[PDB]
Amino acid sequence: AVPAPNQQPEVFCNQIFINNEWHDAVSRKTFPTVNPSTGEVICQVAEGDKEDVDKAVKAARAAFQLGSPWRRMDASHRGRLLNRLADLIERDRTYLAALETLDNGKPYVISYLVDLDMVLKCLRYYAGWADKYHGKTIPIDGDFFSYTRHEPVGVCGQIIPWNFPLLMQAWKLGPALATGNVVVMKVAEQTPLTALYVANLIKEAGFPPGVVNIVPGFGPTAGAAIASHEDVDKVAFTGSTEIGRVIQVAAGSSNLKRVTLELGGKSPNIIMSDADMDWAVEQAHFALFFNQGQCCCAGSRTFVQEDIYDEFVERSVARAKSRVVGNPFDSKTEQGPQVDETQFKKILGYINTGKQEGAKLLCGGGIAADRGYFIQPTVFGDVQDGMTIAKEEIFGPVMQILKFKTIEEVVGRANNSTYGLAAAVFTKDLDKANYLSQALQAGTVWVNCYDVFGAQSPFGGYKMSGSGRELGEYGLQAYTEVKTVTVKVPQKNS
Amino acid sequence: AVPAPNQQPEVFCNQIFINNEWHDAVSRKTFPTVNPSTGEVICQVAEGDKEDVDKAVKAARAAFQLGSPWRRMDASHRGRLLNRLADLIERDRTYLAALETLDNGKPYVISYLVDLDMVLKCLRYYAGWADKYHGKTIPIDGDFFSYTRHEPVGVCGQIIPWNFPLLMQAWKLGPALATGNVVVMKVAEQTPLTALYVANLIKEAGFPPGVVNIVPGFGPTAGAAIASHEDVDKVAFTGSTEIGRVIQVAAGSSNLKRVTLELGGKSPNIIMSDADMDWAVEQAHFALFFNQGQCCCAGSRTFVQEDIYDEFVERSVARAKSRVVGNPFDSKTEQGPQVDETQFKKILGYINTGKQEGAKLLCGGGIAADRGYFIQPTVFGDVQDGMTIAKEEIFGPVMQILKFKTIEEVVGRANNSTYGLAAAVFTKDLDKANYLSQALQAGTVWVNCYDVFGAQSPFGGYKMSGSGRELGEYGLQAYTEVKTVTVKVPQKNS
Amino acid sequence: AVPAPNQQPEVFCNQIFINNEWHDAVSRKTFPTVNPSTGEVICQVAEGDKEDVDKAVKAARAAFQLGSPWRRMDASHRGRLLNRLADLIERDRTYLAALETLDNGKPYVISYLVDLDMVLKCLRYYAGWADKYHGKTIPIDGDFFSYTRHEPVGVCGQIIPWNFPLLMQAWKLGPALATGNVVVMKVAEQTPLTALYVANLIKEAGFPPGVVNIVPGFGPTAGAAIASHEDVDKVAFTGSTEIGRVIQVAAGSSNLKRVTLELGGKSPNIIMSDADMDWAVEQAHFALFFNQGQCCCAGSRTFVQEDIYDEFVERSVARAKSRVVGNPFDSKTEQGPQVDETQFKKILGYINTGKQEGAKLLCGGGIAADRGYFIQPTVFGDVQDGMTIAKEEIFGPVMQILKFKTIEEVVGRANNSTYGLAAAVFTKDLDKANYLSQALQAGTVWVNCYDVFGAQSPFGGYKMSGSGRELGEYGLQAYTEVKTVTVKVPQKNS
Amino acid sequence: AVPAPNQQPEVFCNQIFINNEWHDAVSRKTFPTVNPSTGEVICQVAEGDKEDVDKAVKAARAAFQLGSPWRRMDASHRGRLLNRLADLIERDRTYLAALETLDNGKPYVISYLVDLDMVLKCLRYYAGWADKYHGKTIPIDGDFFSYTRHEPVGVCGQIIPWNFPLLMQAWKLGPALATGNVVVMKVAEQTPLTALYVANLIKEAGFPPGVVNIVPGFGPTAGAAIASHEDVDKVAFTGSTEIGRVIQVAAGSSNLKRVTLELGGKSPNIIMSDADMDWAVEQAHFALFFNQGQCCCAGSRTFVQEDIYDEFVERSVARAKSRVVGNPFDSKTEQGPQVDETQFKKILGYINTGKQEGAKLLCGGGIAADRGYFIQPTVFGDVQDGMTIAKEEIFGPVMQILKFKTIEEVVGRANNSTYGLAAAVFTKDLDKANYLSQALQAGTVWVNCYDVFGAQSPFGGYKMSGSGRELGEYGLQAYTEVKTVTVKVPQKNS
Ligand SMILES: NC(=O)c1ccc[n+]([C@@H]2O[C@H](COP(=O)([O-])OP(=O)(O)OC[C@H]3O[C@@H](n4cnc5c(N)ncnc54)[C@H](O)[C@@H]3O)[C@@H](O)[C@H]2O)c1
Ligand SMILES: [Mg+2]
Ligand SMILES: [Mg+2]
Ligand SMILES: [Mg+2]
Ligand SMILES: [Mg+2]
Ligand SMILES: [Mn+2]
Ligand SMILES: [Mn+2]
Ligand SMILES: [Mn+2]
Ligand SMILES: [Mn+2]
Repeated sequence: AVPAPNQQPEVFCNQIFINNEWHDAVSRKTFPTVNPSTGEVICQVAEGDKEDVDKAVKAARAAFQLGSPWRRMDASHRGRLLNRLADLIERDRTYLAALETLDNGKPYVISYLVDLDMVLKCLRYYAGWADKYHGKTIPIDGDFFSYTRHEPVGVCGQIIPWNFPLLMQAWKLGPALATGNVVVMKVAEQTPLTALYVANLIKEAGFPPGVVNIVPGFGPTAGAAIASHEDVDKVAFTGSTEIGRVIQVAAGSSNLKRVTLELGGKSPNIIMSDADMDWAVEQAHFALFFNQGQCCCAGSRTFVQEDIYDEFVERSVARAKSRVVGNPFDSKTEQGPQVDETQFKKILGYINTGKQEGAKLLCGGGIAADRGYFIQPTVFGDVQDGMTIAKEEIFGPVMQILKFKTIEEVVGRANNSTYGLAAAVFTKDLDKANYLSQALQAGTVWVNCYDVFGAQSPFGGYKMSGSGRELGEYGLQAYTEVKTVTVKVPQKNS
Repeated sequence: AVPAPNQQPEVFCNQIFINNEWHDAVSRKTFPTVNPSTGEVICQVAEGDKEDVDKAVKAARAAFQLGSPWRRMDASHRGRLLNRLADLIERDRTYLAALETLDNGKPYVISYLVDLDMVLKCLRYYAGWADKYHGKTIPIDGDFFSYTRHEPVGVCGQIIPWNFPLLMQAWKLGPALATGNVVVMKVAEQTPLTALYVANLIKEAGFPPGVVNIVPGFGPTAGAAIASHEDVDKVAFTGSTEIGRVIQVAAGSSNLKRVTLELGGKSPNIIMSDADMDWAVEQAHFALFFNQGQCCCAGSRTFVQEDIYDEFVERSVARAKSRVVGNPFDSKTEQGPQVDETQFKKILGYINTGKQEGAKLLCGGGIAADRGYFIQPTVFGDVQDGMTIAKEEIFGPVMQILKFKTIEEVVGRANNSTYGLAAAVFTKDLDKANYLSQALQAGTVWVNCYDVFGAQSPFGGYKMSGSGRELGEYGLQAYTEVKTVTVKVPQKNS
Repeated sequence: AVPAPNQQPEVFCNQIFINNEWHDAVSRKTFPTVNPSTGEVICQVAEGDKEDVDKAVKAARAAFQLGSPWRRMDASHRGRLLNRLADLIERDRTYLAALETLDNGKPYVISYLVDLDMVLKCLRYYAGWADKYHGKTIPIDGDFFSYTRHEPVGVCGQIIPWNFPLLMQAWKLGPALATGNVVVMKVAEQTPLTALYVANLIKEAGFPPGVVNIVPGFGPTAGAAIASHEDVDKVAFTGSTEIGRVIQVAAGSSNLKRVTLELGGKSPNIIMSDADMDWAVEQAHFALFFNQGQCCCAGSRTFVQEDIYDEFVERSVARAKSRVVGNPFDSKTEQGPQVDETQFKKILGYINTGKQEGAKLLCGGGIAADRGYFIQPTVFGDVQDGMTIAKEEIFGPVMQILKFKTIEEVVGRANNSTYGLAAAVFTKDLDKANYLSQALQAGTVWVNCYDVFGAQSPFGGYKMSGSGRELGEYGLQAYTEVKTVTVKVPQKNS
Repeated sequence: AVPAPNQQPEVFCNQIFINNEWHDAVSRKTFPTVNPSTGEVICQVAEGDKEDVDKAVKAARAAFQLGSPWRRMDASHRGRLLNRLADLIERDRTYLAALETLDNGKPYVISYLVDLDMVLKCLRYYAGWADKYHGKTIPIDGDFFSYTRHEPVGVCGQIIPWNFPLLMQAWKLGPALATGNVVVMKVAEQTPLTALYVANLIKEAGFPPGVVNIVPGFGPTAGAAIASHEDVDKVAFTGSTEIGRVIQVAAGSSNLKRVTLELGGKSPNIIMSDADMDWAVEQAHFALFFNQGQCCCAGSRTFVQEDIYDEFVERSVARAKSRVVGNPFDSKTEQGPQVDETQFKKILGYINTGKQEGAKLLCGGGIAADRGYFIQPTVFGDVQDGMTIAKEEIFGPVMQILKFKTIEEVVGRANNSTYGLAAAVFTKDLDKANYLSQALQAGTVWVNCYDVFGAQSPFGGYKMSGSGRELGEYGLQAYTEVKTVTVKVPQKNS
């Protein structure tokens, strides 16, 4: 039961957020943000650059000074504040769900039922962690009392993508704020609106000035400024593997700030012959087409056992063909437009490469509307490992279906990738589930399911899909600076 | 009561260690390792470079293959092997203590009682972690069974310094091997002998070929080869902040391998007026002069309250003057020579800089012997924050003594550094100890003691002194790759 | 600045709570609950017995059945429910604060600011734990995948006292509900009203029927019925050491249900000569006189160093004499009446005993008003260890001041008790604080403070003061049953 | 590879172990220990009673005094000693393996390869936990520094059974000693020899006097003295559910000492139709017949799905018939004699009762030899839930085979028991394994395996099979007393 959306939600925030105040970029320059469904401009947004980031870092640093409201605040109260933020977000759930769709292109029903639900669940999860991330008392040798203090890492720079604007923001603010840090966030230029509105709610929730600062702008400008800043203690990046490299290099070249990376992938979805056919087909479809295929953990390599290959392919094609593409605000819509023109063109480029390489085009393969960035649900069959569409992240509605024979074989092929963000196994056999779930070199391996995210279960990648983990208790590790205090005592006893 | 050392221990290992075999460099080239006490060459060592590193990485990769002896081995048995290694090291304790001194210069009494004790204690500590670093079963939403697998990160490249050859090796091998990883270790060209011998013991301990591979050689050559290798999953470096940046840069430019850094520092030792004078004076002396002042956490900025300044300085100068400098094999010797000519010259350069800037030279200040790299225990009084000797890591027997008035003042001054490896507070007052230990931005804050390391308590830096932590349970984080496995279940129940 | 209290709150709940419904005792019997300030009956309450408890256990058991709403409910949602319960309690804070005073006698200012604040904090704290008490994935030998499920203990019987009605209820419900258990609670016959109203809010909060059942009644009847019940999986009791013995015996004689006990004590408050006099005096007074001295961890043994003894005693008597005793609803009141006539008489008996034994009565020692159960703040000086008032829990406004000389002496004397719930050390010296906090055999040692409770810090007794802990992460251990699942896999790897 | 056993090992220890010395009972009385294979007396053993226990408790209490060798010892050193004890046991493996069989009756091959291997693994495992059971630093509200100290519980009474003499000793000594506690152990009168010899090794290993005291004797005498002792802080019992209740009552009646219990069971071994027949048959045989059927977690209720019932029974009967019964020192021997005459007769009694109730006797059913306590491997078919042999712990070579149809059916039938120690599920289906492993109310659920014990995985019972857990990290909870130290600080900061 979803409330009726406002298909033209008003924009109240489009500037730079620093010290709980709205500012225009120092240069006074702005950039337009487009509605991917119409190709039309929504509004103008403050284009932050290095000088703006510098202002934000100074505000954050200030808020992190020993004896400041944020440093002196009870850990339990940070939990109250995070829960309050979640309440304000839920209060404006219908509005944000619409604004998310307006700016991003994803179906409103999904923004409402999936996106914001996961935002609330994440913040509320982390509100619980606020006063429970214990340090330790250590049984060190000699007459000493040793213990550790789990302190905040300090000023954290958080750079996020455009595929899940609100959720990606939540995945960052939740753990950072729960551990007492201060942030300077760089939202994606393609989808800055929703995160900016949340900042208004952060001020309403009562978070002290400078605790959270949002700088909307471009990557090589605002982004690089954060990653290279001499006073940024930590940087958390989510985006392309390519920019992940740029981020780590910048950290090493600057002040050696701690780094975590949530990059891309080419996750294999393995379908064994003893799989529940209906279930595997519907799930494999979701595994790839979810969020216009714009998901890092997209099951873009569907390996199907040869015995059930034909039937699986047949049903998959049928399901893809029936997938309703259209205006994201229409409840009938299963797939909206791609985020922007650049992405739209890149996907079309890959589709063309798929055909050129000899991949069997089974359906779709072209534009789905003469307005907006709509692409037809595309399916390629008989894909080979060496093919470009089987190695590179397409980030669109393009499905690769490969055929395999043995379990040993599929393990090697699934693992022969520089990525390793996710993986999936569909089987009814206990031994096969365990054999594969252990053999697969991926951050997350789903069995008889896909895209199952839990604020309590960590998510991150193996190899070049990233480093470090988000969500769960693990998501706190990167936002903590450990201090050992070893005190001399008159006489130590057990 | 140390056993009689063999002042001229024979060298049995001087090559490259790969697959439990000794190999000459592909180029057949060798480099000499010198005895800092005599300036004479001890022997020739195989000079490993990129091609040799590639041989080691291939060996380690092979040893990490699913189904291999190392991957199939019980975690508990890894602990057995680590305890075995420890036994072999304890059997050859006097030999290794002597060889350590021969190649490093540090007093034999210290190599035996301190260095090798801490090696044994670190290895035995981690042997216990081998089968206790549990993953988790998570209470995720929906009908799913979610749990994490704490897998080894993979091929770990480990680059270490020369100040504590054996100890630094242990600090790395302990956690890496305890978690089931394989390594390619690059020992310091100045002190490669002992670590190579330990490799012999690893083979005798029963570790499978390729699990631990050691490549002796230079930094820009062997070291950079490791940090830039496309098949090294993680890299752990300990050394200068300068090279730390090169390491992180190389990681980002290559395969995005995980990185932890244990860099240098300019640690402040704070002496409050209510401190036990005698203890503070002796501890302060040890805090700086320990290991010829060649310790990362050396208390190179001794802040003393104005009320007890004069007396503390007087007593400090007296203690430095009586510090016996001589042949490291002489039981009377408290301080041996600096590791090499480069360090020798660099320290002398800093001493000259101290004088040039107006720092009051109180004692020492020059060469202590016409043979070997001996430098006199030097003390500078009335040091100011802006002076070079008050800002840069001298890494030699040079003590800086500064005067302060208030506790708020010393906090700001102590924290006014791009370093933050350690710190110390000497006071009898409960409130002062707590206030200071909290306020100080250091990775380890010692209260009424200094240089108290515990295999159970984490060690690492804040700011540019590094990232990550070694020792304790934390030492295991960087050597684990988390895998979330979420399985679909008929119906989840609490 | 507390809201004006309704000095005669209306009672809405006075029956037995089962399956979210109100029932009269099967016997139809009722018992009166008295207002200790007036001695007048407030109202009648349903007198539950064995048969009523049998109904409650059946309801609880039913709600705990696999597949039931409560068992299927997401752990995160349990958190939501607990946070909701907390909001309702806060909504009705002014009413509940008043009712707590009317039924218990403690000052309204304290019920509002202290009691209810701690209720909220406890509940919100535990709401956070709901989805974070992870099980483990274990690195067992051989080809097996071993892990542990942290399941609910099941049906938990919870018996609580009357000194902190609301608080004692929260400390029991928070951890139990957060872990997914169902409870059958037996509230103290002296103060049953507030807990009954909270049951109403539990229904309003949305907790499934039978998850929380509350049976008001007497101990030998209702309490024993729960303790000896063949279908209660676990019992958590808080009360006198006497009854704790009865509870553990009952559990052993019945179904071997798991038991944890929070009994009484005779906690020592040690005042060293270098302690801040003003602070020590005010704190020691609070340590004993808090909640009319009706606190399990009251510092009933104030040890003061001989050099500052006379001064401390003099100030203490002055503080006790100025303590305003009166109508708990009058904002001027610091001390209300004892809970009931039984306690009133028991305290009077202890006061007479103290005089009889030769303890120097310094002030008070008699009845404070001719109506209600008010007793004058009493102070006994020169108390000796063998004295009864120095060994037994008085649970009334009767302070015992003992004199000591050395620190070794006081340690032995403080530990010479069968109790060991809490202890306190007042000193400015770092070494004294560490020496004593380690030496003292007490569940909680406060340094330079008293009665500092934190929903995140455990609380429990050493020796006969109890077993198991409450609050903190520790409070969840007793509400969890661990299940090890060891699965056979094709080939185990790290 | 099994070394040749000494069929008549000499006995060196047969007295009471207190303060590292051997004592005769105060009464000078002794009791005989019989060789179950011959019925002949091996030797006389000191008969400890209350007065002896009192001596042992006084010795243990002394060794636990603050400032004592054991209390001051480094946690890591405790680990050294535990590993030392393990080495000494391995040195005397062959001897202890023989003496274990001589006194217990189990096959020597099993005593060597299984029993002593598990002892060694348990000890070495816990040696590792010595310095890793961290306390916590807690984020409490207000200006305070709160942390917890994980202290030893104190004097621990440990009463164990006779089925696994050495192993049961290890399971108790490992966790207790690793946590710094002192023990008073009451070994089974039936098998006291081996435990007394290990006491010798304890002294040789270097454990301080009074740390481990061993009192051989009877239950109602020595055992009850321990459980009822006013100075025993905690009791850990492993035996019959019946005595478990006596133990808990004793603790409640005395000083409210902490209690954990490892009682018996009537564990279900569920074989679904899709199970690997050969494997299920061989494992089910092992599940019951292991250690002459004298195992607490014995799969005494073998449920088999109707479709594979006949085949399963046929094969099981054939396997039971071929099971070689004989002299435990003969390599061919799979099954030795029962521990003693009492068990021998009790088991025969149950066999009679089984026939009486209409259970289909398929094989065995009587005495296997006219000397010693040998019983034929017995199998009963068509067992019904209501039968005595399907409800009571037989603790002998008597197999119960029940037939079932559905999975929902088998869950309720398996759970319909007051016991809940273990359970097993044999199936190839992933969903069935997870459904059953979650549904079964057992402390341990083995999937496609049985009797898989891991020092790292917890073991304990649900319901009346016990409370608390042994092995793994959990095994340390019962041996730790949590102390919370809450210190006032000038100003708390994150
Ligand atoms: N924090 C410490 O423990 C520590 C250790 C060593 C040196 N220092 C500082 O560094 C100075 C001396 O240099 P050093 O040799 O001791 O340290 P370093 O940073 O030069 O080298 C440490 C390790 O890194 C290797 N290495 C060198 N260049 C490398 C490169 N480009 N890429 C990869 N690896 C490389 C070296 O061979 C060695 O194994 C001292 O004067 C002192 O200021 C601090
Ligand atoms: Mg847009
Ligand atoms: Mg050298
Ligand atoms: Mg009352
Ligand atoms: Mg016997
Ligand atoms: Mn981009
Ligand atoms: Mn260098
Ligand atoms: Mn009572
Ligand atoms: Mn018995």
